[PDB]
Amino acid sequence: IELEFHDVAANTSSTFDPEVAYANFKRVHTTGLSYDHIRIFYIKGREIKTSLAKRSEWEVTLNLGGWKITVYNTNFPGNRNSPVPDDGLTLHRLSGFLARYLLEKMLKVSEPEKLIIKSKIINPLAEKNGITWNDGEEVYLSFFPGSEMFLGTFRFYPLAIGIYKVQRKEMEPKYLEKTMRQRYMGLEAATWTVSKLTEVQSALTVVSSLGWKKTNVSAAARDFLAKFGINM
Amino acid sequence: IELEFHDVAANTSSTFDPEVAYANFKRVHTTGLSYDHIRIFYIKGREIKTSLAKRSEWEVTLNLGGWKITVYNTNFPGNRNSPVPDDGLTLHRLSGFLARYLLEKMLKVSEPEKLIIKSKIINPLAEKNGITWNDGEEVYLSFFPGSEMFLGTFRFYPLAIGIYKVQRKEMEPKYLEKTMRQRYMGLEAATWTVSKLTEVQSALTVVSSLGWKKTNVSAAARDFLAKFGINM
Amino acid sequence: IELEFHDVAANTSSTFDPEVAYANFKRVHTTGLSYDHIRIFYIKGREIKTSLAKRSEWEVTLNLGGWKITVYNTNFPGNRNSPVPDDGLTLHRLSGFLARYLLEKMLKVSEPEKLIIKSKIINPLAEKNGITWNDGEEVYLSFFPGSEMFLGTFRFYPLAIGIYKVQRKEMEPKYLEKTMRQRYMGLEAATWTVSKLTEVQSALTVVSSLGWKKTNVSAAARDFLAKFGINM
Amino acid sequence: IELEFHDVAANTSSTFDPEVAYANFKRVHTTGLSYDHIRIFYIKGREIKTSLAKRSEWEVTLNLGGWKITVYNTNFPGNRNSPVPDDGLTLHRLSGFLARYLLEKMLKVSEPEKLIIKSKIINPLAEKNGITWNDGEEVYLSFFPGSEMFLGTFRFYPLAIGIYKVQRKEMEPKYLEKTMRQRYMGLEAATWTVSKLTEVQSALTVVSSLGWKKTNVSAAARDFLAKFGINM
RNA sequence: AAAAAAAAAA
RNA sequence: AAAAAAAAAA
RNA sequence: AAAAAAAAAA
RNA sequence: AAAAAAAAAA
Repeated sequence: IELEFHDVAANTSSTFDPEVAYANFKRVHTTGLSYDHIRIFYIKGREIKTSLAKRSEWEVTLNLGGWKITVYNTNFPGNRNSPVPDDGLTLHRLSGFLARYLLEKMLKVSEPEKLIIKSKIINPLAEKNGITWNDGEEVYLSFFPGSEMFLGTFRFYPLAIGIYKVQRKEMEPKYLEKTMRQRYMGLEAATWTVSKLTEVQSALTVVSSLGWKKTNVSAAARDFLAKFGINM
Repeated sequence: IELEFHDVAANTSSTFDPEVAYANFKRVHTTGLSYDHIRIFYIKGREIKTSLAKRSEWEVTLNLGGWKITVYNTNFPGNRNSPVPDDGLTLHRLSGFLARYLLEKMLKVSEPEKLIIKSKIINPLAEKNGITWNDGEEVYLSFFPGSEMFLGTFRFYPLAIGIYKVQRKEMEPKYLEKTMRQRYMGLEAATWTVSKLTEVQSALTVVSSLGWKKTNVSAAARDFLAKFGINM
Repeated sequence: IELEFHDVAANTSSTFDPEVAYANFKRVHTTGLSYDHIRIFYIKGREIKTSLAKRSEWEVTLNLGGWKITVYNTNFPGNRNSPVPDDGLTLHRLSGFLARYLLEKMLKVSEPEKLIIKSKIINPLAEKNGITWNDGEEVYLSFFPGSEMFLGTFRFYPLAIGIYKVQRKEMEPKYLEKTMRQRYMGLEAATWTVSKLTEVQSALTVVSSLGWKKTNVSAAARDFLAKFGINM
Repeated sequence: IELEFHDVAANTSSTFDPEVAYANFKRVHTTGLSYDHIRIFYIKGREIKTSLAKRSEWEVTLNLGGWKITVYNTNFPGNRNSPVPDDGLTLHRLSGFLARYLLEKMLKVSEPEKLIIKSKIINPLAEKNGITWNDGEEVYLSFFPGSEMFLGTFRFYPLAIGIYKVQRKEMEPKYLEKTMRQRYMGLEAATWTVSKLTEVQSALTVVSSLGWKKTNVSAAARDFLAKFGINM
C-alpha cells in the first residue's frame, strides 16, 4: 500500500520572456566568449543532445570547447517536466540564444571579423539542405533550433523555413506549433498573424528561392542515379 | 526444470453492477468530499494514469488533494489481469463514479453552488475539443472516462461522442466495444440497440452540433496557417 | 579481447517425422489422460504461450490441470534456436499432437463420450471466428495450432483455413509457409500440390461456407453500429 | 552537477583506401587460410552479426572455424562510432576483403581447385535470391556485403544488384549511398558516374537477366498457392 | 463478460 | 568522407 | 502557456 | 528443412 500525492494546478499565463532571458544570458554567460565555443556547441549539438537524453540527471554542465555552460537537462526523457525557470537554460533555449548572439555580432561588427566568423561557425541543419552562409546571415542562423524565440530579429525566417518544410512535406506540422505561440516585435501572434502576414509571406518567398537540395548523396550521384529511376 | 501451473476457467456472466458499485462508492468514500479533490483528480488524471502504469504494484492509494482513495492498479501493465472485484476501484471505475457523482450534484443542488462547481471542475478531454461547461452538464461530463458505465444518467452522450469520433475518424473503433456491452435504464444492449436507437441517434445530433475545433493550436494560428496550405 | 567461436553447418534434410513423433507422444505421455487436462491446455494456451516467452529458461515443465508435461521452451525469445530433437515437445508440437489425439477419440469412440468431450473442449481460435463444434470435428480441431502437421488426418482443413484467411486478408501470408512444407498421406508437397489440388480446393469451399463472423463485438451491436457507419 | 566535454571536429577527407587495406589484410591475416574458414564466416555471417551487436565491447576476436580474426565491433550499437582506423577490420570490411580474396583465387588458380571452392563456399544472400555459383564468380561474390569496396574487381555488379533491388522495390534506396561514394579503377564517382555509365548500365542488364525468384517458399508451393490468389 | 489496459484543459 | 550501423543458404 | 521533448555539416 | 518464433472462447 503505497501513497501517491497530486496537487492542484493553477491557471495563469507564461512569464518566460525571450528578451529578458537573452539579455540575462548575455552578461551572466559569455564572458570570454569564443567563436570556437559556439562552433563546438553547434557542430556537436546533435551529439550534445543524445547525451543529455541518455543521462537521467537534471542539471548538467557542459564543457565545450573550454566553455562551461550548465543546462537544465529537459531532454533526458522524461525530462521530467521539471519546470525550467525563466532564468533557466536548455539545449534549445541555449541554441537560439547563441543563434541570436551571433547575429548581433554579424550586425554590430566589422567586415574582417565577419569573414573570420563565417569561416568558423557551421550550421549542420542549414548545410544539410545545402543552405550556406552567403544566403544571408539571418537565414543561415534561422536554421538553428530556438531561432523561433526571435522572429523579431530573424525576420520571420525561422517560421518561413517552417512553413516551407511542412508544405513541401519535409516536416510534420506539429513542429510548427511552438512557433505560432511566439511574438513578433512585441506583438502576440493573435495580432502578428493578422497584421504581418506579408513579411511572413515575403520570407517564405526568399526561403522558396533557395537551393534546398537534400545532401544525402552527392550532386553527381543524384543525376547518375536518376538516369536509372532512383531519385533517392 | 521449473514447474508452471494453470487452472480451468469457468463460464458464467459478469456480476459487476455499476449501480450497486456506485451506490457502494457513495458512502464508503466521499465523506468530505471536496470539489477540490475531484478537480485535482480530473486535471492531473493523465499524470495519475502514467504513474500507476510505471509502478509495478497493485494496490495503490492516491492522495489528492487531501483525499485518500485507493485504486487497484490495473493500469500498470501487465495489470496484471488480477481481477478487480465488484467492490473494487480503478482509475477508470473511479473516473466515471465521480463523473456521475458530479452530475448528481449538478441536478440535486442550488444554482449558486452550480456556479461554484462549474468554475472548479475542468475536463481535459472535453476542453481539448473546445467543448465547454455551458454545452450542458451531461455532455461535458460524458467526456470523462467511465461515463459509459452510466448511459442511463448520461443520456447516451458517452456513446454518441464515441460514434462521432469513430465516424469522423478521430478515434479507432476498438474503443467503442466496452461501451456496446453496457446497459441503458436496466436494459441490456441486445435490447437498447433495437429499441432505443433514437435517443442514441438523437444524442449524436447534439454532439454533431458542437464546436469540436481541435485545440492543438490557437484559432488565430489556424486561419493564418491555412492561408499557407497548412490546416494542421 | 573476448573470443567467440562458430562452427560449420551441415547440409541434409529434416528428420522430424510427425507420425513417429505422435506415436511416440501417445505412449510416453497421456497415461491418464483427462479431457480436463486438454481443456486446461487449450483455453489457457494463449496465457501458456506468454509465460514461456517471458521465462528465459529452456526446459519448462507445465502442470495443467494436474497433468505434468515438459515442453522445450522455444517460445522464449531468443528461443534460442536450441534445436528441439525429433522426440521433443513444443507448445506448438504439443498443440497439434493433442489436436490429433482428440480427433482420434472423436473417431474411435462412442456417441455418449462424443457428447461429453464436445462439451468439455473449447477452441479459442475457432470460436473467436464463431466456428463451433457442430461444424465438424476435423474443422474445429483444425483451428488448433499444429494441426498443419497432420493434413492427412485433418483433411486439408488446416491449410484451407489458412488460404481463406490469407485470401480474405485476415492473415499475413508468411504464416502459410511452414504449412506448405508439409506432407499429405505420405506425399511431399511437391507432389500433393500437383496431384491433390482438389481436396485442397474442396476444403476451401467448406471453410468458405462457414459463419466467420468476427466476434470482437456482439451480433446485435454490429448491426446497431452499422446503422451509424461503423462496421468495426 | 556532472561535467560533460565536447571537442572541435576537423574537416578533411577520408584516408581509408580499400586497396592498401586489402593488400594489408592479405599478409597480416590469412596465413593458413582455409576455404573452410571462409565458408564458416559467410554461412554463419548473420549469426556472427547478431552476436557482435549484443556484445557491448569493442574489440572482439572471432574463431571460425579454427581461424582467429579480430574485428572492431562497430555493430554493437551504439558502436559506438569509435573510429575504426584505416588498418581496422569490421564485419563489413572483413566480408568484402574475403569476397575479393576469393575472387583472386577464382582467377589466379587451376580448374580442379575452382571446382572444390565453388563446392565449399556458399553465399546466403545470393542463394536466397536463387542466384547460384554458375551465374559467374563476380556476380555471386558481389552479393557479399562489402563487395562495393571493390567495384573495380567486381565489375560494377555490387552496384548493379543494388540498382536492381532499389528499382524492383526490393531494397530501400538509403542502402545505395555508401556505394555511390566509392571509386572505380582509381576514379572517384564524380567521374565514374559520368564516364562509366555503360558498364554500370551493362551490368544491370546481366543482373536483370537472372532468376531472382525469392525462395521464401518452394517453387512448387508458389504455383500451387498462386492458383488460389496467393502469390506470397 | 454490466470484467480489466490509447486520446488528457488554458 | 574511398568512414562507421537493415535484407543472410538448403 | 512568449513553457518543456523529432530533422543535425563536409 | 516433414525444423524452430503473430491471430487465442463466452
